[PDB]
Amino acid sequence: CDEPLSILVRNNKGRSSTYEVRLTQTVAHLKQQVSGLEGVQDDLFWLTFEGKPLEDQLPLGEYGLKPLSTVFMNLRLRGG
Amino acid sequence: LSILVRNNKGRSSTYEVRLTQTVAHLKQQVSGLEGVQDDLFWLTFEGKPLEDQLPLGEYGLKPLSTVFMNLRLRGG
Amino acid sequence: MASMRVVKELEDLQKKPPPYLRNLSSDDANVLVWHALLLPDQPPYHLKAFNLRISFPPEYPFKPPMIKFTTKIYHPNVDENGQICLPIISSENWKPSTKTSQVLEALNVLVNRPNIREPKRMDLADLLTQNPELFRKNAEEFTLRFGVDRPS
Amino acid sequence: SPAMQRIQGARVLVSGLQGLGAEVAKNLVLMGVGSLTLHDPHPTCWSDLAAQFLLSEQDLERSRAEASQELLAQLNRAVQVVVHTGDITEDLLLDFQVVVLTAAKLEEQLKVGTLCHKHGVCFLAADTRGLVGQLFCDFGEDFTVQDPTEAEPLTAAIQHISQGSPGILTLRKGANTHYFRDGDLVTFSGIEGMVELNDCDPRSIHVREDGSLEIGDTTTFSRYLRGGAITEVKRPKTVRHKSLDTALLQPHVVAQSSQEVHHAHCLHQAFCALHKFQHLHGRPPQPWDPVDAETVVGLARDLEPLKRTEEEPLEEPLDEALVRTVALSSAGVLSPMVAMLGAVAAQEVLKAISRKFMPLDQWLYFDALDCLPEDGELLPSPEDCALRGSRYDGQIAVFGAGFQEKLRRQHYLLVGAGAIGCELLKVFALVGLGAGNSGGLTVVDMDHIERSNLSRQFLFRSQDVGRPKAEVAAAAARGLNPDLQVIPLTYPLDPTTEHIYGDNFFSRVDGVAAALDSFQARRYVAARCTHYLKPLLEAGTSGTWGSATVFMPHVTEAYRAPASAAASEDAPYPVCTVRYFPSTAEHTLQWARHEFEELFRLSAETINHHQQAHTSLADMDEPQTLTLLKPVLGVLRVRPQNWQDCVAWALGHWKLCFHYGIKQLLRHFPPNKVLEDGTPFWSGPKQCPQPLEFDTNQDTHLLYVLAAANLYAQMHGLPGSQDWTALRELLKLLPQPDPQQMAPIFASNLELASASAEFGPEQQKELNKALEVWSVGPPLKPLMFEKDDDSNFHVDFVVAAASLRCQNYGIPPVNRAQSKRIVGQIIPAIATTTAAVAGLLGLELYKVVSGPRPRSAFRHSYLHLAENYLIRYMPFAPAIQTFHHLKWTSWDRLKVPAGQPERTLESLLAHLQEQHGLRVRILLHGSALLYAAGWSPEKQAQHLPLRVTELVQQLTGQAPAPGQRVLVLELSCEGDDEDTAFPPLHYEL
Ligand SMILES: *OP(=O)(O)OC[C@H]1O[C@@H](n2cnc3c(N)ncnc32)[C@H](O)[C@@H]1O
Repeated sequence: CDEPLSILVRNNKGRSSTYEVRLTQTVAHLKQQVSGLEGVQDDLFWLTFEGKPLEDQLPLGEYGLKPLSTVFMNLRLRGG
Repeated sequence: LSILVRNNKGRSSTYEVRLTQTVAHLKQQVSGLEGVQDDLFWLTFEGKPLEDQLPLGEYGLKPLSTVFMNLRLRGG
Repeated sequence: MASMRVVKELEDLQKKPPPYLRNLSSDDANVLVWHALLLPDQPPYHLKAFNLRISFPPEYPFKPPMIKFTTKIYHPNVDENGQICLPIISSENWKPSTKTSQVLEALNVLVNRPNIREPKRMDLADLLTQNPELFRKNAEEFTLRFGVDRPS
Repeated sequence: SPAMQRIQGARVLVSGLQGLGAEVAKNLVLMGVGSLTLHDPHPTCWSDLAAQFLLSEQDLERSRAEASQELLAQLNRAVQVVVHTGDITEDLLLDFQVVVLTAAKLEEQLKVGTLCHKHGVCFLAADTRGLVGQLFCDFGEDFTVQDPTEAEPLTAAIQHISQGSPGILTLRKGANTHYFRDGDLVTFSGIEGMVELNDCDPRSIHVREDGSLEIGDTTTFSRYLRGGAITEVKRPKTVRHKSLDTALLQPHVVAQSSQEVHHAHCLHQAFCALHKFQHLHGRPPQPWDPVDAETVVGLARDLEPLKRTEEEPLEEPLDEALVRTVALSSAGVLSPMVAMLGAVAAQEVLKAISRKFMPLDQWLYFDALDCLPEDGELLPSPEDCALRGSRYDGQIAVFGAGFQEKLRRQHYLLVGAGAIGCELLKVFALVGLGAGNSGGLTVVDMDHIERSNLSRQFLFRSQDVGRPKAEVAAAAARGLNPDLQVIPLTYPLDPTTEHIYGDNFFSRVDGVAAALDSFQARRYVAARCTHYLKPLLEAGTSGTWGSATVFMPHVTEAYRAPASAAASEDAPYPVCTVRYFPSTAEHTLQWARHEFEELFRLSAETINHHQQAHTSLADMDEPQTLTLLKPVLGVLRVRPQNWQDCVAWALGHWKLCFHYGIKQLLRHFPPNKVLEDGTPFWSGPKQCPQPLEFDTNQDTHLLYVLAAANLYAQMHGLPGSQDWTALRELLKLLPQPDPQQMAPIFASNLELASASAEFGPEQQKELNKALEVWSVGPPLKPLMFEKDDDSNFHVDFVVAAASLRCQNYGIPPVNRAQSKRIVGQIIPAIATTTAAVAGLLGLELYKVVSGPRPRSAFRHSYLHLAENYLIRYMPFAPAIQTFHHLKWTSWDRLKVPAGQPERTLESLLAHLQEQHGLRVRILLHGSALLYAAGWSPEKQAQHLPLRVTELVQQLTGQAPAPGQRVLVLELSCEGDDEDTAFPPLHYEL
């Protein structure tokens, strides 16, 4: 898998931004990239794909990400 | 009859405060024996607000109770 | 818990104490407060020493430690009560990665080179900018009248 | 605001006011729908009391609509709830805007759906059959939404638009650089200067590399003076929905994956089979009856294959097991599932009414069959599920009487009684959690009910304001279920109250449900539950977001709080970075709040008490406060009695606090003439302060003036009322009162450069005697600041001050969302998402009560109603950490017995090193160090012989009270790192 793919990450405010990640990169790398881009601490949110959350230590290639695949970002909620 | 008092300044134990008199009159003695004004920090008795003109002895202070306080306001 | 990290940091720091810090110790009753002696290496502050207290909030390192100058120090960046405004300590720049050694280094730098941009005492900055010599006189007088016994 | 104007004028129709219809109607009434119309002429039975909270036992053999109308009307007095006892006709459906058919027959669904789609009326058809739901919404052929996303329009700061003809514009570097897109409309709200570009038509933009932003033709307009705020305009989207009789054949289901779509198709087939069975045999299938399940699955087998996607080949058949399981447990209606589906349906109704958010794309199926016993367990029998006239008949028809007894033996805990707490209390009361002589309940909450709370609350009435929240919630819960025993507690679950909620208290509880509003509270409650090994149910909502999680000990991963947010909750933001460098309007409002606190609160306790107690102006920072308080109003050599309704007492403060000071700092420290490091490089970073002209046409500056005047009149008892239409002429009659007091406001009394305390003892004595004179007067009680009173414009004062200061500093003004982001009328909760998370928590409670279940049975839920987003995923396994021989999880702990005689510290260390094979480098109880390997040998020889309890008593100064079962102290080891965390050591006494 020499060719990196471009995926879309959905912000909580309905906005999608194109990223550039490798399937060998762990979810920690993508989480740090989106944390830096969106200005949110990487421990305040978690990102999911196809209805199931993504673990930090596993590589993105385990979850079967296709090019132009939307990965949702879910915040941790405070009010109640 | 004793009341356990702990302060964030350092080591603290039972003070001269007695439940017979309101803490408003005890403000002078606690300020004299602490050296720091009560205006800096607000006392939180077991998660309950406290006021200078509010006698706390009628709110059910069990013997050998506890008192807590935290740093308040901005430093600057 | 913050206390584990604080004890580890203090134990590591005692092995190779910074040259400007000595007799740095914490009471076993509450290991979240540090007492240390600051030794500036730039006149007029080099005549005496300075004692400061480092207080770690319970949620360290996600909240910066609180630093207060227990002794009376004449400085534009230090209020009378002793609180200091370090760039690292401020929440807009604090990061959990920065250990307390960097904070102490920045404090020493700020003591040697004051942050004239944003002082906690405006009149001191005005006096320093308009007449540095009078500031030198007053600072020397204050550090002689209140300076703690400086060791060697 | 415009959306809420349509809701109050809308009219909806709810049919079949069973458990689901009652939930939908309650959510609609709480949200504020202007006029409902309940329609259900059937009498109340026993089978619907397990899910409907408006019908009691005494309401049997009575029409459900009429019985529910009383409680629904008393729920909110602004909603005109009426009951329609006739029959549904075309002229009736013409009037309403939305109709909802909850648990209505397929014939009625098709008839009403065709009639409503013919007349352009939004239609919803929700239905719950046991543990599987169904929602269908059809909003006409041409329905246009106006706010497609739950997000504010984008805002950015512009700095340079000099380049013209392609309309190149530059803006500050950040996320807003890439936030904007190409195919979007952008509207300039309005800035000082460039009247050509203000209030113009929206202009599409083009994003170019290196920050270039193409606006278009702007050279012919005015010259660019100063940058300002730029906002976005949302593009309305038109959505088309197929009619129900057409959408049955091609179900366009909402799902997150292909597997979920196939599951929803199978559920749709099962529901169609159930409807056909009820059409044939005239009765719903019997509870857990094998013959009726076989009949339903046979109907599904011969059901027309065209019900699925005709063009897509039937690669796999429908699940026989899924259809059979749905048929078996389809004879009951449950409170949690009703709550969840009614929340979703009411959200869809609000979407249709207010034309906000993206409407659900036709079908949505919710599967919650995991709450049934595992495949290896004993499923309920038909005789077990036999109805016996109890209020829980609908729940027994799904689970059985033994599960009801298991539910009622439980003794639970509910930390917090807010919105989610009240909804969970309703779910517990209806379900029957501890509604017996062996069980019970506990509600832990400290706060008191206020007006701003009960606006969208369920259990709180108008006359309950000021009473304890826990007590009122307990009374309401006892009212819902008479058998339920609720024990309200006022002491918060806080580390200062670990003596009340100790081992003796936590021994009785069987579980904990947390409905808290902060991350620190959640972290503490999760820590307590982990310490005592109790199941924990945690929920949290924000807007239309929502989560619902269960943390079973040794099963699912322990709670991991976002420590960054927990720390940021209590934020001592430094004033050192807000006095001169306001980055955003948040800094401006923070500074405004800080100055309000400094001037209106701290002055009361220092004007008299501080001077009369001790100290003076020499040994305290008093002179600055006295200088800012004494001459701002005016001495007049007499007692101050002037009314605040005057120009001088407000415009003088406005000019002093916002013009004189900034002018003084500009003339003292010019941005281009700062003497820093000899030669300045970046003096005046990104901001050049400049006071604005006194433009009386702008009414924003008068808002702050009137707010300050009214606040002073309220706090000092000065007369004042709503003279908005009477005092304007007087206010504008004195446009220039500044020169009349030039000398007092110039510099103290006599100063040129102020030298070094040039005022001297002569002025200090005058200041002291002025303070002594002013110290005589009526007492000023230190009344706490109340943000609930919006009528007196408290938050308006802060907002106006922030807006004027940010305009002074060239910062974009505060918007409505920015204002609501802070304690100035913080964002309230929404009834729909609260009910949804409470229903998911009840579904999890079913499994928690059911007993030993694997991790695969439990599910964590996360939903977003504004975009039809919902996920239910099994939680992660415990994170196993390793260190040599020792391996542990987040629940594991070390227990070491102290023995009949208390072991010494050396004995404890030897026992640890032998039993677990680890060498203790640091061992501390709480924040008191007990042993360190780096200690000098004399100190170790001093500490080791002492007993551990004796050592703790010597150090902390307090002996342990009787009942201290365990001393919990943490430890470290040699050769590890700071990443590892050893399990807490429970030193058993
Ligand atoms: O509706 P809501 O989201 O505001 O509910 C939160 C409720 O939780 C109470 N609360 C908050 N924190 C605690 C603690 N530590 N202990 C007990 N109750 C607590 C609030 O009263 C609030 O209503």
